[PDB]
Amino acid sequence: TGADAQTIASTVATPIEDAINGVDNMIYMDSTSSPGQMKLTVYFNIGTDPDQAAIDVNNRISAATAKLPEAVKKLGVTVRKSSSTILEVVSVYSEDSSM
Amino acid sequence: PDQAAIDVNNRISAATAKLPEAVKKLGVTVRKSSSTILEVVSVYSEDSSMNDIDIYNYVSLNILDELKRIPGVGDASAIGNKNYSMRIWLEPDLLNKFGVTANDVINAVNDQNAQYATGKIGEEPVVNKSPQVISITMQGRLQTPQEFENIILRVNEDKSFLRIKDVAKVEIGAEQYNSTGRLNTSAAVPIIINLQSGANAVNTAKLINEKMQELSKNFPQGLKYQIPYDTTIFVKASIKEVIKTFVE
Amino acid sequence: PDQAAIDVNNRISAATAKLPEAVKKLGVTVRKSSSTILEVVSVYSEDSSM
Amino acid sequence: IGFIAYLFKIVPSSLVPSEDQGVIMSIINLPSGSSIHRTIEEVDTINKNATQMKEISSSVSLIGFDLFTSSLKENAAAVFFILKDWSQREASSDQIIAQLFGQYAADRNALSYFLNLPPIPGLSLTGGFEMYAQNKSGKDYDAIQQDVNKMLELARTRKELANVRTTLDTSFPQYKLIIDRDKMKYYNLNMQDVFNTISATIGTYYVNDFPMLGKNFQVNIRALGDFRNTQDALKNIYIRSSDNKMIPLNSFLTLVRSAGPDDVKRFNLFPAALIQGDPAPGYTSGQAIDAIAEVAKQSLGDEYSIAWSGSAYQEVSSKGAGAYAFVLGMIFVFLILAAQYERWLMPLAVITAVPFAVFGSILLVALRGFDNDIYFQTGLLLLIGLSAKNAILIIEFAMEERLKKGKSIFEAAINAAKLRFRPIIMTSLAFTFGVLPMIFATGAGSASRHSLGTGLIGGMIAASTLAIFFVPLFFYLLENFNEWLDK
Amino acid sequence: SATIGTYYVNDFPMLGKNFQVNIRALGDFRNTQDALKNIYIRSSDNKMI
Amino acid sequence: ALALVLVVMYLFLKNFKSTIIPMIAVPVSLLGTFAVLYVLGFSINLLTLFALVLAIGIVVDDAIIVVENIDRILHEDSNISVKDAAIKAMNEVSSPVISIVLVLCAVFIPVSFISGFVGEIQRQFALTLAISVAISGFVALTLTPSLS
Ligand SMILES: CC1(C)S[C@H]([C@H](NC(=O)[C@H](N)c2ccccc2)C(=O)O)N[C@H]1C(=O)O
Repeated sequence: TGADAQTIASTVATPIEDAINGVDNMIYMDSTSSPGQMKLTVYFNIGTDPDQAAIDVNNRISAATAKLPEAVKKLGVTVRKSSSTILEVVSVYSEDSSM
Repeated sequence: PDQAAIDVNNRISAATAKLPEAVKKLGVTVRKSSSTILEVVSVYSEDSSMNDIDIYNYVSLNILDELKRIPGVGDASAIGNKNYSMRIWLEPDLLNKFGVTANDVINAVNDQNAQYATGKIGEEPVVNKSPQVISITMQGRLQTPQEFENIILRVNEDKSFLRIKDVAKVEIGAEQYNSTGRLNTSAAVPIIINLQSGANAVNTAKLINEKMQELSKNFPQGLKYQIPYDTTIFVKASIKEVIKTFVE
Repeated sequence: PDQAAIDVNNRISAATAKLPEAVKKLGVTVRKSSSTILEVVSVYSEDSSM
Repeated sequence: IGFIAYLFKIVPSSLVPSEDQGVIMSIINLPSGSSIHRTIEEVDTINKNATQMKEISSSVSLIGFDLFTSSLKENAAAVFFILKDWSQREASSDQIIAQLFGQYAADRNALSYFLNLPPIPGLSLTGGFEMYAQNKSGKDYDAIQQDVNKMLELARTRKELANVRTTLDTSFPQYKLIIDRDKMKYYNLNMQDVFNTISATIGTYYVNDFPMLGKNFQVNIRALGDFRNTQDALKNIYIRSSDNKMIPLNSFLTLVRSAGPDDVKRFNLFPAALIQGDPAPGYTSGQAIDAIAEVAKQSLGDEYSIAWSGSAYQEVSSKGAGAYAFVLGMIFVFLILAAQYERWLMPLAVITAVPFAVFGSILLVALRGFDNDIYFQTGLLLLIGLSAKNAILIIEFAMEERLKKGKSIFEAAINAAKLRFRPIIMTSLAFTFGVLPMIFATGAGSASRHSLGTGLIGGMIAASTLAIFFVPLFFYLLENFNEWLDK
Repeated sequence: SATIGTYYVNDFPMLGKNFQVNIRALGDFRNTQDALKNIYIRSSDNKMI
Repeated sequence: ALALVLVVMYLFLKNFKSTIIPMIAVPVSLLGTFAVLYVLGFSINLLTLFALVLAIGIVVDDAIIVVENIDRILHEDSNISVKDAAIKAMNEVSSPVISIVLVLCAVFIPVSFISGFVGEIQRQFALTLAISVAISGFVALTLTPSLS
């Protein structure tokens, strides 16, 4: 939090991106840095089992957590499978101004 | 081969906390590698226009990353370990004169060569709204040796700033000067590839050759890759011998 | 049990934030477990010196 | 057959038909750096006008989130305008989109793009390449985009490339903090400490977690926004010296107006910019990929490098597998009908029956104006096979007449065709009429229904109207040739 | 560890990557057994030992 | 389509009892397709559903070709009984039908080998069609003549 994309790309994205490199069945990696947030989506060869891809990425990342700045470590790194799609969107709304 | 890695990794994570801090900062790596050399690729400057420190760096950044990605490569490592590092060569006779310990240099560099967090201007919640949200950016990591030299250890009260330049010499050298590599008689960087467990050597060997051909097209003038030691060569050769025997 | 373990570890990893910091620092451990006790071995000093 | 290839060339090749999903996504981006309050006002103006239109029943909005470049940008905001049921609204999504575009066509505070939701999620309808220009020399992102805008100008000259665009934007306002390290040190201040003060006052500092409702929640410290809004915010912030002296931040720190990239992108472990492009309507997707690669290598420096993502990646890394498989499939079909007829030459007659079906399908789509979509291709698989089935039967029955009943080569080709007349008519009649509702289908999935349907109807009609007369002619020729060989 | 050995303090930006900073002494000063005598540490009472 | 087939079965074959045979056969030839689609990783999605519409075609054609040819032979000879007629016609068409199922599947499997996102889309359609031709053809071989 509170870091510019250039800082987050050099300080956070670069260490993580390097560790995940070489993970099996990985075709390419893409990372975008925005102030305060780093999003890095690994892309894997078609037919790779998601559960196996996720666990590998997680392994490699937990080795490079320590290199990361402390503020980032305090909040930690989230690894998820993004293969999912949106079934539906449910918007809870305050019709009134009471919430 | 893959579940073993997961199991080894899962069990190591609890141990990783217990490990010494320096070890954990450098990281601990669990890779499914046999540790038996599939092949050694030698990238060398024929022109001699590139010094060994530079050649190593080119093959780390441009070639090694690509070879690690290739399917069937557990790990590809160049032997020299001469990756760039800013090296601050302390001289203990100048440190002793200016009354500075090594530790005061270590503390100074950590504090003055880091990038920290600076927030945005105009962000909400603000009562008096502003037209724009502007983000403060900072550069706190020095990129040059002349900048590293100017890190300030102490203010000498004449407002003279004792700096690294005074107690030490800074240069961009290499992280480890321990090992080198040679091809024939000349110097080269050796990239040793270990096969991932459970993968075909012949297929991986052919893939590494084809990636290297593609990479070679972009090589800076004066760079040749040779792969002198390849294990699969014998295997493929014996396949050809038995094919000839079949015809005969 | 091996694939079940992967799916638990992956789900925990996704919920990094929900966890409090102190648990993160120590780490969370996901390991296959079995409650069956095949046997209990008891080692004793006949001498009782130990 | 020549006409088939003329028709195949004139019909546009499009991946999947654009379809009304009922939602009219709207991306609104204000100028770079715009505060959320400006963006919210704009969203509000956009949505009350939309309320006026009957078709748009409700509207969901996501202020501060840029849909295109997933990220939280205050200037950006997306307003999805939910439409009414297909059966309740006469106007199509496209018509409503035009009305929205027309009202906002005038220059205003924001720029709005109105689009229908992607037909198939996770897939670009375009044949566009995504190319990442990785920088191996360490040049700064601002320098990177001046290099890439040059790539862009060369790209727009080339014919194959169309709509070439880049994601990188260095336009966003930024403040550069200049640190006088001479003063900071002299003031006996440590650099980490002077940034902890900035992180607490100007930005948000998360010290520790507090318990609430059974779930730990963050404790954060930031200053009243009245103080943060102005550039001289720095002057009210103070840091203690090691000599216990309050020293204002503005002394050793200066904020300078600057422009820089809000979103920094690194691809494959290298700093990168993303170039998206579309193929030229005439040119193929593969040709476009090759063209941009050439442009990139000359315009960009040797220090740059080019990598591919998504569809482009697969095309570059393609083993030509489909081609080998198709050749094998044909050879297998050849042989399996050779076995049935016990003649090497005879299965050629069956393979000749196939282009009549394919001709009906591509003719009708051309008249309709429908493109060569995936639906059309899948239609073909059925058409081909149905045509083949009919042909296999006509040929087999003909063989029987020639052999078992000793009929003449000419008489056999008349008898077989007439025996097989009725089954072909019956099946075609039932199926064509059965899939005729597709042509007239309205509602969700309508474009897809129409596309599959138009090809099917045309092919089925052709196979029953034309193929049946022709297949005996092929058989007649082959049987005559076999007899000639016997002589 | 910073005069006989190399101490990795932090990372410095070069070529779009992060490279280590290592503080080690000049070679001649770590070349002998009595290397230890050249090196000096300050105490709590600010006197070099 | 099922009703339209009945209309063609009724007008062309001039029998009302002949309509029952498609009615029993076509659902069986689609339920079978579903069962295989379950065994294989295939799910019901928009693209498979579109394929099912195409599949209707293969199934209807197979029933129509068999019934009609039996009726044709049953009308060619007054002396021939329905069961003899069925055997005759089946002997005539059994070999083509097996060849039809092999040829057709040879047409569809290469579509599955197409690489890229468009081949994944195309394979969902193709494989479903190939399943349909096989299940339909087995039914045409066994169930349809018996009902006839
Ligand atoms: C970023 C997206 C992946 S989300 C958007 C679209 N989203 C939806 O259709 C959501 N179900 C939705 C969001 C807001 C309002 C109504 C629907 C989709 O996923 O295709 N299209 C994409 C896009 O806009 O680039």
